[PDB]
Amino acid sequence: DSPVLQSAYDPSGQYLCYVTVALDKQRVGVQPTQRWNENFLYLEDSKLKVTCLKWVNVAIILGMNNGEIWLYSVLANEVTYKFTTGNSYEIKDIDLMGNQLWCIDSSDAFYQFDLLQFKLLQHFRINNCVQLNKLTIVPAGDSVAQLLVASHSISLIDIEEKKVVMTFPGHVSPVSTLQVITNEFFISGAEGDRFLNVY
Amino acid sequence: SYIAFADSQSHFMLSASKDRSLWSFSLRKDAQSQEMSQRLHKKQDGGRVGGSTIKSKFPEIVALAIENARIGEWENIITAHKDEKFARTWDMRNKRVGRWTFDTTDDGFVKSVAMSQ
Amino acid sequence: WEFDLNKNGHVIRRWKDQGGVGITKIQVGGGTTTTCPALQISKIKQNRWLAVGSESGFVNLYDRNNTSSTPTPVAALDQLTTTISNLQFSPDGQILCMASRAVKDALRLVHLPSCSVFSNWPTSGTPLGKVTSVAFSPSGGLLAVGNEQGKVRLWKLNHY
Amino acid sequence: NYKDTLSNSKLLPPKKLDIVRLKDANASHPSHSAIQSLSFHPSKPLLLTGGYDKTLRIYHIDGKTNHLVTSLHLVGSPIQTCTFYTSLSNQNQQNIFTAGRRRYMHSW
Amino acid sequence: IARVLAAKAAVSLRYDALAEDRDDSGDIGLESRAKVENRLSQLEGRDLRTT
Amino acid sequence: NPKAFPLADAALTQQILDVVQQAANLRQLKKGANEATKTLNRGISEFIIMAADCEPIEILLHLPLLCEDKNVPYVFVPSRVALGRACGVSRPVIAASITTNDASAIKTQIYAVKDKIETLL
Amino acid sequence: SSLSDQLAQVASNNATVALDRKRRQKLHSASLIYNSKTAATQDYDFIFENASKALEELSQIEPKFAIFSRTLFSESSISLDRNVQTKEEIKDLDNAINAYLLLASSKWYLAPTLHATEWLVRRFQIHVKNTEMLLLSTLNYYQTPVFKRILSIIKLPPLFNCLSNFVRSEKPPTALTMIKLFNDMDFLKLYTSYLDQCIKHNATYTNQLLFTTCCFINVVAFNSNNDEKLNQLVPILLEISAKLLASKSKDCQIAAHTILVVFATALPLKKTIILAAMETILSNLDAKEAKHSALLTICKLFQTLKGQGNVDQLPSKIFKLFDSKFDTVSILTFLDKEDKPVCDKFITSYTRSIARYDRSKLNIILSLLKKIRLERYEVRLIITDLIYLSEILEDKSQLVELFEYFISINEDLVLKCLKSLG
Amino acid sequence: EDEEDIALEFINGEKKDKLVNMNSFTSMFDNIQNVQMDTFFDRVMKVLT
RNA sequence: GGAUUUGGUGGAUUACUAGC
Repeated sequence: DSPVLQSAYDPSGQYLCYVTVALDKQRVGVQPTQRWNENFLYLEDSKLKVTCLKWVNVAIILGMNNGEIWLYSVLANEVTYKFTTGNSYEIKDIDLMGNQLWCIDSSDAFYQFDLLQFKLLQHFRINNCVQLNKLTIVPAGDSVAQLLVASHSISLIDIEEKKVVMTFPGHVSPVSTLQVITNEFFISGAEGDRFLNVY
Repeated sequence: SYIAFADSQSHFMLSASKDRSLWSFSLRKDAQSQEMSQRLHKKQDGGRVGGSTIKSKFPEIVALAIENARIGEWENIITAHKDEKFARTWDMRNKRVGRWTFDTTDDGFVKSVAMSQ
Repeated sequence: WEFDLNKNGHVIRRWKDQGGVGITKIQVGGGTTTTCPALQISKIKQNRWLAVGSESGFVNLYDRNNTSSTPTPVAALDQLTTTISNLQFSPDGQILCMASRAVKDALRLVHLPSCSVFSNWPTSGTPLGKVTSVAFSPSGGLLAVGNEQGKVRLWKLNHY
Repeated sequence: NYKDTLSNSKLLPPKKLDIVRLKDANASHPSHSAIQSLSFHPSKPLLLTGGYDKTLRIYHIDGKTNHLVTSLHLVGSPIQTCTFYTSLSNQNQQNIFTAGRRRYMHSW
Repeated sequence: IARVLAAKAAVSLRYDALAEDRDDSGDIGLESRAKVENRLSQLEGRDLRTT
Repeated sequence: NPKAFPLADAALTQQILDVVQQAANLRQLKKGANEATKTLNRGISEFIIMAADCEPIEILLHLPLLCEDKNVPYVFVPSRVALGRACGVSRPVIAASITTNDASAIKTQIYAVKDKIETLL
Repeated sequence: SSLSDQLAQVASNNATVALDRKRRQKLHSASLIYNSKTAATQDYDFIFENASKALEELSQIEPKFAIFSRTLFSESSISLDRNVQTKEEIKDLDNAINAYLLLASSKWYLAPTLHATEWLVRRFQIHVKNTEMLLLSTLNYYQTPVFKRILSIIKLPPLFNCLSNFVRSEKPPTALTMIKLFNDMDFLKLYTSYLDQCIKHNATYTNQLLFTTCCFINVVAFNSNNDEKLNQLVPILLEISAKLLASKSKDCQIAAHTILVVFATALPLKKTIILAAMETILSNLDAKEAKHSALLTICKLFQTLKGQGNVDQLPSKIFKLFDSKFDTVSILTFLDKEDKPVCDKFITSYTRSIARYDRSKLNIILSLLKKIRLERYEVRLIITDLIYLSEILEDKSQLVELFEYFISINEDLVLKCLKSLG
Repeated sequence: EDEEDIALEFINGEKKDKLVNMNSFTSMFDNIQNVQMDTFFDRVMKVLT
């Protein structure tokens, strides 16, 4: 294993944000990849843990086990605002386009958020999705008309029609990465697997 | 996660799942199906076993091997566990964990388990 | 002996450990100390506890908040039968750990202020060996114990 | 349930102790002598070990990996005791003091 | 109780015999009598036979 | 504690316990008043030690009276708990005794201490 | 099951059928006055003659016994056999026997009861049929010479198996085995009904209660180490006290008070249970002696509290009840006595309770604080609320004086509270 | 200042109490008879204290 | 926390088509 629990480059690739455990408390730090920062956000609760980390174009969205989402400004070294869903289930994945923000809970519940308005727009659950370890929203135009979900297999869902569109045969193990390389071509990877499927 | 045929006949099956469980399932009659126990035998040396006081179920079985040439005389089974450096034994007749634990001795995870006839 | 280092180390108080003989170590707890150093002046706090080790294994506890030439000990712990080699209090001063390097697993945790030794832990199977060093995290309730075999074993107190 | 949730209470139970073992600090880099002294950093998540191996081994205790930050061997300087130090006024100042059965002491 | 009583008897006696200013009250005997009665009560309370 | 007499000063109380703890290590030490009383009956006791803080003190005040009769040195120490821990036991002790053993490895010290005790007497 | 096992069940069912001479010798031989040989020599009427006189002496001591002369100790009861009756008739007979044992519970020391009960044993065979009822009445007499005789002539039920050793034994049942019988969960359920019947009937007496509370307490001590079984002792044993507190007899109320205190120290419990506990404690609190015992208890129940709100104010209804049953002058007298127990957090909850609800009572708070040293947090929180009062309430000579008292003692902490609040 | 200072202050303020063991109320059976129950409760408190 | 012994019950010890 590695000390770094989770890490993520910024879209420009010039800064890397990483989380590590100090004693029993997780600390979040950012470093300049291109070239030291001694400042880390310290999670005051041992129970609290980061499940998801996402850069924003200049805050990083951190989903916790607690069931709430954290918008963190690196310079102020403080969390600007706290997105909290009604439930307490841990957030499993997070994705963004501009103001749009979509997250998933251990209850398999979808939620839509607006960064500008600071509001929960909608929440719903689609049948035939027992587990959901990955959320990815397809880059179509400037609006989110479809979303890709995978737990062990992969499923495509429509937001307005709120039902699945197409299902792919995924890996035996849980899906770990679900990036969309191009249009009609997205890569999939799973925990403890040597193989990546292009679908 | 894994399945195996216990005997030359179709009487008893060996099954493992992600719930950290190994079961004996009988096609012939459901009532015959039973779950093997994970109560550990007392070691021969006489020292205390090293493990958590809270009883926890053994990790998932990636691989399993069966033989019946020597059923009833000692352990006839090997299983491999995820992210784990030794192999545990089972006795189909006793339906209980064996008294032998088998290590790779090279700081590597177990990936393959096999039996001589 | 009590010396005031801010007044040229002049003796300010003298008293004897009741039943004291073959004393080995002394420690204070409940405030700032080497194990629980402060980060600023305002954080400075006084220790409310004091333990006195001995070769016999007796550990006499004294309530510092409550002065006499002869103070009575609140409790006289005697679970360990060997010389006390490590005496240390939790950063909050709620727990006292007494250890001896003479015999194996000679480690005991004492609840304060009850002065009652915990029973569930340590156990026969708890690996401690020749205990020779003990450390408490300033925060997080982590415990490190070193042995003559060079192994430092770590534990976490779920209360903290 | 007639038992109070101990999570809310900051006073630990008198007789029952809730403790869990974690990975050993010295597993990453074993020590060839006993552990004479141990010390936790006032702020940082670091552990120091010293002994008659004459080596000052420092470990980053995370509880899961506990990798070794750095090591310092002091030839002819047995380590009977070692400790961290931070100036109470200057938080930036950090120093390490180690000593043994010698008429000298080392500061780092 | 014979062993225990004899031990307390010596304690009471050495007070009776040698005390320079003994009060004729028997207080040391009374408190000693209390201890042995407590010793008897717990001792007789024990039952060898399994219940 | 006027009855306890002579009572060793602070200085002497170190050495008396120092011989006691070693004599315990060599199984040369008898602890308890009656056992000390028993030793005096045989005249095998080099000298007797007593705790002045015992209450009621009279229970040990019979030991001196034998020692004068048998010409045995005796002394009082202030603290009983110190005596008991010095003896090497988990209980307070009021009285202790040392055998006459000229072959003991701690021999010279025992003669040394009583030379002060007789001097203190 | 083997034929013998089913056959054995038949034997137990027809134990009192009085089948032949050999059985009838055993049934009649059982006695509480006379030995076996003489007992077999006697007839029913001679037994009835003595019992009838025995009841009359009891009637003089206590009138309620005279009722049983009409139903159990009647002349025509001699011809009444239980084996011939139907179930509807038996329960009515049983119920009458149940009541008689309750009244006889407190007069076992008196000789006439032992003679009067002989008729019940000989005529209706209470010892074999109403075996449990008889023992539950005579448990506190375990060391008495009567009790050992009970064991000899009777077959222990399953729950009383601990006493099997001492049946027909020279030594009486020892103190320890009483605890062992009580440790069993089922027996407490059985006795729970028995004490429940006495409370309804006002038949309880001091020897029972003091024997119960003192056995019930010992169950806690034996079972202190293991938390889970203590948790099982809460749904039953606390229910006992609530019933005892409901009894108008002061004897029962204090008996409950001894029970509550030991549980809390043994097992920390919710403030909600504690707040409910005092409220029931205070609901039926009339006697002076219980009033003294209750106030000690109420402090202890808070002494065990070690959670947020440990010193928070009592609720409004809770505050009103306490002052009505304990005037302020009463607690001042409570605070005056030097041997007072620790009540720092109870008083702290009280001072805040006064602070929130009563404007007149502030000047007593000053006296209350002087009498008892409050711990520095209890001081801090009291300082904290009093700061709000100044902002909200009009400034008063007492109110500033309460500040001035805090000015005199620990000046720095007063500024700290002011610094944090204003 | 900080809240955790207040918390640690609360911790240090708390003081010891005499815990109840198995053999604390066993002698109660000994003096069990012809005793006023108020005295019984007072003596139970004594043992508790 | 470890070890020894033991009581009881549950499922099989015959190939799974409903009860009375």
